[PDB]
Amino acid sequence: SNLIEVFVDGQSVMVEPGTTVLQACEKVGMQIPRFCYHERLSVAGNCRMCLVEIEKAPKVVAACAMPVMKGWNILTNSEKSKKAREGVMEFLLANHPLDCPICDQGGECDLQDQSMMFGSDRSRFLEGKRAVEDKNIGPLVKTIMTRCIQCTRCIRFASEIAGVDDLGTTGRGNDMQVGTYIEKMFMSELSGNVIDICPVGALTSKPYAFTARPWETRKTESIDVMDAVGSNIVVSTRTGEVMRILPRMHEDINEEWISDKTRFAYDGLKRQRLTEPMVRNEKGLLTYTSWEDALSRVAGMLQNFEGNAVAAIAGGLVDAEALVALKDLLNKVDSDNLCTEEIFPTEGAGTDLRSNYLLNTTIAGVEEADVVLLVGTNPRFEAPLFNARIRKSWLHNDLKVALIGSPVDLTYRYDHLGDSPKILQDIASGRHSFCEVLKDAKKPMVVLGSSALQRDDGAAILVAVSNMVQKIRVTTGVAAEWKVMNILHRIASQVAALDLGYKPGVEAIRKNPPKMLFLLGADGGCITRQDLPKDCFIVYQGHHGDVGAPMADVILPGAAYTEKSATYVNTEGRAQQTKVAVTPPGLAREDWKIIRALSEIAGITLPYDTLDQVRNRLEEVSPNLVRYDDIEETNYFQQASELAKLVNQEVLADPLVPPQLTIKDFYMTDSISRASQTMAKCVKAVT
Amino acid sequence: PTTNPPTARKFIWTNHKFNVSATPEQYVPYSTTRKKIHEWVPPSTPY
Amino acid sequence: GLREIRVHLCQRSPGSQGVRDFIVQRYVELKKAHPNLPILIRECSEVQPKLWARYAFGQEKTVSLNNLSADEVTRAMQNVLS
Amino acid sequence: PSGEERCIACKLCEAICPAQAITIEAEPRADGSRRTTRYDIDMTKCIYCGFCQEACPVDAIVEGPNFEFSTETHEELLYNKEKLLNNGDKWEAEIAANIQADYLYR
Amino acid sequence: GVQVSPSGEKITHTGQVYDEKDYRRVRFVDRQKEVNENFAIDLIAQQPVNEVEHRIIACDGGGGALGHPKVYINLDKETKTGTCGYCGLQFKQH
Amino acid sequence: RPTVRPRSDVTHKQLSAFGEYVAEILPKYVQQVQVSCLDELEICIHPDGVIPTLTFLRDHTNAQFKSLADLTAVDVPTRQNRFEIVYNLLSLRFNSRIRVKTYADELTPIDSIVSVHIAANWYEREVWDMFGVFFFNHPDLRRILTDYGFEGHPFRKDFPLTGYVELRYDDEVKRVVAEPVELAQEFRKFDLNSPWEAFPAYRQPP
Amino acid sequence: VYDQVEFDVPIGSRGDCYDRYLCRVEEMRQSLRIIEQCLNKMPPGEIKVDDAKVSPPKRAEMKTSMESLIHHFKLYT
Amino acid sequence: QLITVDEKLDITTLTGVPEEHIKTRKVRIFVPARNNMQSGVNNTKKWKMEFDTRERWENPLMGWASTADPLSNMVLTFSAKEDAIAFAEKNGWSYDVEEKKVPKPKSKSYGANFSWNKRTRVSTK
Amino acid sequence: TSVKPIFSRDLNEAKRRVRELYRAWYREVPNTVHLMQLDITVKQGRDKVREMFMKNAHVTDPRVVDLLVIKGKMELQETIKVWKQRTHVMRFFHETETPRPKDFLSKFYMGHDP
Ligand code: SF4
Ligand code: SF4
Ligand code: SF4
Ligand code: SF4
Ligand code: FES
Ligand SMILES: [Zn+2]
Repeated sequence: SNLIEVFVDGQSVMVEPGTTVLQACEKVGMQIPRFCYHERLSVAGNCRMCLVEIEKAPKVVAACAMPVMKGWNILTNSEKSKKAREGVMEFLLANHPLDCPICDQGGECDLQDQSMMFGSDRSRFLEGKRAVEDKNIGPLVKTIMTRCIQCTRCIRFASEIAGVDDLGTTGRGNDMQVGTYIEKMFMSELSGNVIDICPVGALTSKPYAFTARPWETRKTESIDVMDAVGSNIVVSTRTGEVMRILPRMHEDINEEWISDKTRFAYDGLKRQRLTEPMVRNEKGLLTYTSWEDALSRVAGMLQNFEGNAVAAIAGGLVDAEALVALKDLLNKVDSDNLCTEEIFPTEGAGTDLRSNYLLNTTIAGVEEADVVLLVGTNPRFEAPLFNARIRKSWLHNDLKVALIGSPVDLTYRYDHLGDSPKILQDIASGRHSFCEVLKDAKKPMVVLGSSALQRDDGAAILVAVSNMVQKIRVTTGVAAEWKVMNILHRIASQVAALDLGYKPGVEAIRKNPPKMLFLLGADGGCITRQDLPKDCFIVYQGHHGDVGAPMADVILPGAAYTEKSATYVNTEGRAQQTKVAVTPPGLAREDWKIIRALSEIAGITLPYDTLDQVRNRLEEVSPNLVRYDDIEETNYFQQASELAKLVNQEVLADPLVPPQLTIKDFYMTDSISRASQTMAKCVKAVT
Repeated sequence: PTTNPPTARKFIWTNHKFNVSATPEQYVPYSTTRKKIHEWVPPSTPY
Repeated sequence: GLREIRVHLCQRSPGSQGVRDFIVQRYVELKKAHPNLPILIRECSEVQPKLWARYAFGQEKTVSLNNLSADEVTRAMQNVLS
Repeated sequence: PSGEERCIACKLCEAICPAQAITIEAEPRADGSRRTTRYDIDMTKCIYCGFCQEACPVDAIVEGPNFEFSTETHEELLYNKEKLLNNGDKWEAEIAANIQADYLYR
Repeated sequence: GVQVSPSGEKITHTGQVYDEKDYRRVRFVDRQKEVNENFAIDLIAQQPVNEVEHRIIACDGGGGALGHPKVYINLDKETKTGTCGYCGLQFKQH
Repeated sequence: RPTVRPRSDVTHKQLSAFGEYVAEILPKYVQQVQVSCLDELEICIHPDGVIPTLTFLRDHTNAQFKSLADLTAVDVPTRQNRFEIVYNLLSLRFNSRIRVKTYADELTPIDSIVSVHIAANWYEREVWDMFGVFFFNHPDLRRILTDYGFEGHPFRKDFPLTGYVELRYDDEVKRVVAEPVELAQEFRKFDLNSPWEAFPAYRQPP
Repeated sequence: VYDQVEFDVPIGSRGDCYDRYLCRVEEMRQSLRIIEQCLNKMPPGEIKVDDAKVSPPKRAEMKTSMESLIHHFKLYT
Repeated sequence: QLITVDEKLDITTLTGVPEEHIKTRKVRIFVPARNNMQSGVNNTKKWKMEFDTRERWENPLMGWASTADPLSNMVLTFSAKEDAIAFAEKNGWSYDVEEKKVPKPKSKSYGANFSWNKRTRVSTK
Repeated sequence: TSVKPIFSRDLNEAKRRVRELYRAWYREVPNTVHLMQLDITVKQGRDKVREMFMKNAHVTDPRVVDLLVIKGKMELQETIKVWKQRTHVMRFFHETETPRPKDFLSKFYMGHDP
């Protein structure tokens, strides 16, 4: 079936046409050396290290670029291939600096490992080396450019993924070098992957500078919480401290990339931390005390309260275990005002159909889509990897993309319609020049972010979008396996709260104000003491003290995501779990343990003693939160829209601007990014 | 030394010290690395 | 004092055919009738359909809907709601 | 000779030390250099094998000549950057000469 | 140079001091705190800048061996000096 | 060449011929005969052929494998029969050495050979103490290297390096009590294995 | 290289402590017989296989050549 | 001479390991992710079993890293998930399992960087 | 499935070997507190034997039972022949350590003990 029979050291292989020698060797299991090649970048033939031998051929070919012809036999451990590798390594190390004991790319150096395996053991180069002027291209990336082996991975990454076109090669010959002809700074939402991609220590991370070496690190596998994507990540510790953060290949979410924020905000887990239970004094001051005192006092004030007077608010970065425990407690107390700091329409079917408030099209479905429509979002700064997949499609499979909202600097070119929502009804009717596109285009997609729903005009725009989705589905033919409507959050705990049955907003708290608040990770400032009685007993649970902790009565320190096993959920319903890397500092504990012990003290002893039991509770409440890595299809948008069509609420005139316009705002969006004294350097540098 | 003297370098001890295993000027170990985790301190005025 | 209903079901299985029929037939009517009630539709893979109904002060019940038809499922739904 | 230290915090000594006796912790110094904040050796773990001065690419850590350093507590044998630097300043007039003698054999 | 803290403790070449409220100061009672008084960060600053008539210069620290690996430094940026990552010395282009 | 090791094929020939010899005499109790690059002969067998094969090799006129150089065990926890057992044997009439291997697990013991070689009286006790492998028809079988109350088999791959308990003298009871293990410097786990293949000749297929 | 040097092996006759004592003594003597030859026949040349992927390189080569330094690093880590 | 015992296998009472470390634990079976620093894949070929991490605090005397869990540096290597899980069951540990995240096959075309009509055209060679 | 046995065919014969071993222990116990001047009472010793026996009651495999019998016999040898000592025998009672409280709260309050 259009396949070809190829030979690798004699063994036969079936390969598709256009496939390369390197790829065939990999399909067999063999692995060709590399310096300039990377699956996710364009192909170049610079390093000359992938050179192998073809039976009945005088010249060695490049495995990265030569598509495999039928009948070829490839000799990988042949004298010619090995001599080619030896010569190429000789040349590479001719002018390299002897900086291996200073080079933070020391125990991770592909050049080291390949010199040891495929290279010789001594030098015949008795001449003088060269040296290069070191650039300065940002506060995150350190540049020692006398180590560049001119592979172009940085240039290609920038031009293709990050859409920057500001790195390049100025000069020619050995006098050539890489970088910007000027003192420009390279500050993107993705700047920081050039570090992992540079095979050598020419580009390094200034934060991680000199702090450790690879063979010291213990590596745990976890996920991000900064955004709602769930980027798979590696946390590398040393003697109980978090040293850095790395990506981890998940080709259906992030595919080897992660964001500047979630790779350089690990410093915020070391500042303004809550270490001890705290309580209000008689002078109103906050003072340290013990778990017994704090929990007993909270339970005492709980035994004299119920119904609407008790309320719970949850912010971002909170775990589904803590959410389900707080619910299973405030429900035995009969206060069902459990709320989020982020909003989703309560009208219509609201949180009653999982087909809503999701990326029904798998994050990987952008690679099959044809038209994409964005409503009130800067995905370049909220869920940047979504924009990354969008650009990957825009590059490979000629994607059409349009944006309804403010003029923004997407990393790619896009069609602009207007900053007002009424274009939604305009389209649905047909008085628009975009119906022409939607009509000839199959497999369309329409995605809307929570930043527009945070408005007061939150549900009207969503219902307009739903009606437009129906009209598109009936005009341009599409099956019921292709999904069209999508919702995108900035928050990692939202989907979990909504699948556990929370009220997506604060309207209930503003309606029936409480007298006893449980606020958990709510360092936003939406609620404050200008909205409550003069005697509201408030318990702040969290891992930083930024906004909600000072205006507190009792404070219970908790554990961050690098310090607990906990489930989070991304915009597409993919449940993922962290893994403990560093136990919490001091008296800090796990939130579900805290709430369980609190209930035990009060007299409401919960049935959850272990994490497996809490997970079985999550299973009973919603059985998807334990099928990790697996998404679950949904088929009830017809009913969702049937209902939502009966919701009268008029849109307003003011446009729908995104809160994150410039990279200056991508940083400092959560308490960890406010605590990080590196995000501040980046902000300052930008300004 | 008289014929083959050492290399005159500063930061070399002029006065030699003998074993101090129990004298009051002995060696006491400690950690040279600063504090890692900085805690949160709230203000000294309520609400 | 009912406070919540949550249906847990499957797809591409016989056990959940009646529940899918119920969802397509009478769910919008139920919502418009009692709009302020939280009805949590939750589907997964290889489960046995259940209807967990939660009352006021921290209690709830359940009933297997496996191999049940849409009319029987509506019967059980109205039983619970009543 | 300038007086600047030699250890660049490369950790080869810590990685080769059979008894896992060397603990190191480094940082970038205010003058922008690779230098340690913490360098501890446990003499109740050292087997005195020399691998550390075989590995040091700068001749910064050396197993000197002295053998008369017994003590009365187990806590005076847990060395640190300060004690080791003091020993260096103390014995350099001899370590340097012995290294000048032997460095042509290694 | 060792400059003392409120508590009366000498500071090290890496800014270590037991907080006045710290119980770990006991080990120093009837005893001392071993500290080195020769700070490399200052002793190297006391050294002068070398000058060369070549835009590229090799450093080894002194003896071929007994020094450090030969590294090559660039001197095209007259704004600042060219520092060695091993020895700390710094050079200029004249 | 001056940096590579010489390579004589006469020994490879002799030992392959003797492998065929031994295997066709004992087609039963035999499997996986192999002679390696460095000219050493291994014979793998079934746990029911220990005494037969050892006796044959010791007494047979062509073999005279009298000396039991060593007895050993080896833990590979990824195979159902995880405890490889190795007898290294020596013959002086021929100036030759051989390796006889079998397999075992927990609950699946081996037959003792003190009847054949009496040196094993202590090697088998050592195996039982270290890897936890029983032997049938051993007069005395008891802790030899470990303490008297030690509970565990520490040369396995799942037993931790530092152990589970720790000893110290307590003045209250005036004895050397045991307690859980609390170290002041956790042993550091250096991850060294490289990502780049070093020997293609052993490249497993996918 | 023991195959290049001469020495006798003392054997006993009765298997007793006295015979073993005499054997160890004559072994201490054959050791001198071997040492005379080793000294007289000491050859010149290198001392460790010049395969820097097994045995580290010298320090001057380490401090002047890239490959030697890489090999030192990898061998000692 | 053969017997039939079909009941599940357990050696917990022979391992000598105690209750605290045989029931209060959680084991993880996985394939170590590739270090995005390097492009070698000779480390993503054998399954590995590790444990949950525990307290790792600071010594007051010297500042070292102290522990009480003796299974923090315990890592086991297997050639098959089935063998890993059998071993875990045998010993008596509650285990989580992860799947082998294999990369996708990719279409590469050096000619795509010079097209006359597409966007894959590259601006720097 | 089918297996090869060790020193038994069924749990009945295994249990009767176990009961013989218990006879031996129970009978010998006092001679230990006599020979080596232990403080504990024979009642405490016998309760400890019972506890250490019932600790392995769920066991079902004749082989897993025969091996435990073997090891108990090894211990009884080490004990009747005075190779163990007061220390090794008193290493059963744990007189110098408090146990992890079997209370979610007593754990939470001090540490992360789950
Ligand atoms: S990149 Fe760094 S570690 Fe690798 S060879 Fe160059 S200097 Fe050495
Ligand atoms: S800086 Fe790094 S990634 Fe960029 S061309 Fe040079 S070696 Fe390649
Ligand atoms: S001499 Fe001592 S400190 Fe140096 S490597 Fe050997 S054991 Fe470690
Ligand atoms: S003492 Fe030497 S080997 Fe050890 S870290 Fe410092 S420079 Fe490296
Ligand atoms: S990988 Fe082929 S030339 Fe670089
Ligand atoms: Zn220098």
